[PDB]
Amino acid sequence: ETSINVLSDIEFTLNGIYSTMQSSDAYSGRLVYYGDVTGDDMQAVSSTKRTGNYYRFNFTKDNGPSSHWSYLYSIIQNCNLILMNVDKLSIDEDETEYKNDLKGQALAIRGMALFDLTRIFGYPYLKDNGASLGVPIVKELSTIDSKPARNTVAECYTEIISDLKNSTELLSGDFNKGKVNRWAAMTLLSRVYLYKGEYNEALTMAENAIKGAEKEGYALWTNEEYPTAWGNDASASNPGEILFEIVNLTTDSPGKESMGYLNSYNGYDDMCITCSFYQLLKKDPKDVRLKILSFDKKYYAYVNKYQPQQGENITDANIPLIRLSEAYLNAAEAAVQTGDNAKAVKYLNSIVQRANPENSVEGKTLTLENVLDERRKELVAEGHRMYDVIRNGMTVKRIDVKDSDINKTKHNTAYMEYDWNFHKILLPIPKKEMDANPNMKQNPGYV
Ligand SMILES: [Ca+2]
Repeated sequence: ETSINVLSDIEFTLNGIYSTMQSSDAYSGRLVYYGDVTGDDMQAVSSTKRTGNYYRFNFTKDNGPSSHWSYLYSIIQNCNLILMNVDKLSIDEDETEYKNDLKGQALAIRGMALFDLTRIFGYPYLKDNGASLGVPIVKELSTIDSKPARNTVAECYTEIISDLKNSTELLSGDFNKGKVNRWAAMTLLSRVYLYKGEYNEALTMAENAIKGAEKEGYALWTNEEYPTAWGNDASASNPGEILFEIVNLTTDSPGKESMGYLNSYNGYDDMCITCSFYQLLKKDPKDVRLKILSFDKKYYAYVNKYQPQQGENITDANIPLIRLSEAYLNAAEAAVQTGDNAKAVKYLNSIVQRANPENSVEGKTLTLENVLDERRKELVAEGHRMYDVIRNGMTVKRIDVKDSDINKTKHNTAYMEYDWNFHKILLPIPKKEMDANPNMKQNPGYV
């Protein structure tokens, strides 16, 4: 009289999880754009745009969004459902790998979801070695009586790393369209290690993610492919470089609040690049990433990474959530941070030279800032920038510079410079949670 009796129930539960992740309130929108419009390289096009209140840090405890919280905990609950049951199922010898991968998917997803909750609602690990409040670690199934208190950021990372590490030992390395695989999980785990300052472990995981994905036939998009590769429909025979893709379909659409519709002047004209980022990017006019900018006349430049597949509306563009390019940048960062310049130059040069083969960082003693300056060009509109500055104890500095190629783009915010002491880099705990859970403590500066 329960929901998991046979393996296919696990597959059904995973399908539900991926369908939840596809929402524009989850990984087809809000969970992606958060780290861009709270940074320095993208902004809301106006205060009344969907991204406006995030860009302006305009939320209060009384009006803050609840979707990040609800969607991620929904996902975690179904992962728990799988994880509490999957090992009890008796299966055939020849279903073992398949079952191991299903369990690995659930573990990777739980780690991802708890990582997102922790970075959204808790101060960065390296501020105080995870001493601040993260969120509740929920590993079983909720009932009406469940009223957990927030664990620490450190405790959360313990769980995040444990789930992801274990997933890397269970997940298949095969191409798996719209699903998490070994190389995607290793790449995320490398990111999680960087945020924690575990650079040796970050480096090992990024390097192995690359070696494994490339043996499997994934490859960085060439300079020639880059401008249009985003609209390809990858397959096992042509994987491209996306290691985990959110698949959106004409017949299964996330709607007009998706990245595809927000990042387009044919959509909601919602979020664009800042002038300072345009000026940084165009310092090298042969940088191939200039070719994924879509200009609304001479007013705004949108990041045209959410390219619909053939026949589709921009609404149903897939989300390139984890890319091989990030494993390269993670390895570069971890190399710098462990004092291996040779290795940093090796990995960084692959990104640099794909953007423009006439450039090289050979002969440079690479700095963290050098690596992050490449990373911001590569990962613009994919949800990284604010976190990457803030996690490193750096100050986000919005620059009010003008450019005549994008002459309507200008900052419009009270908040131009901020670091990990700014209380609004964290969303407040949603009111519905505060109202329903008396063991829930609000983030500082809000109450
Ligand atoms: Ca699509």
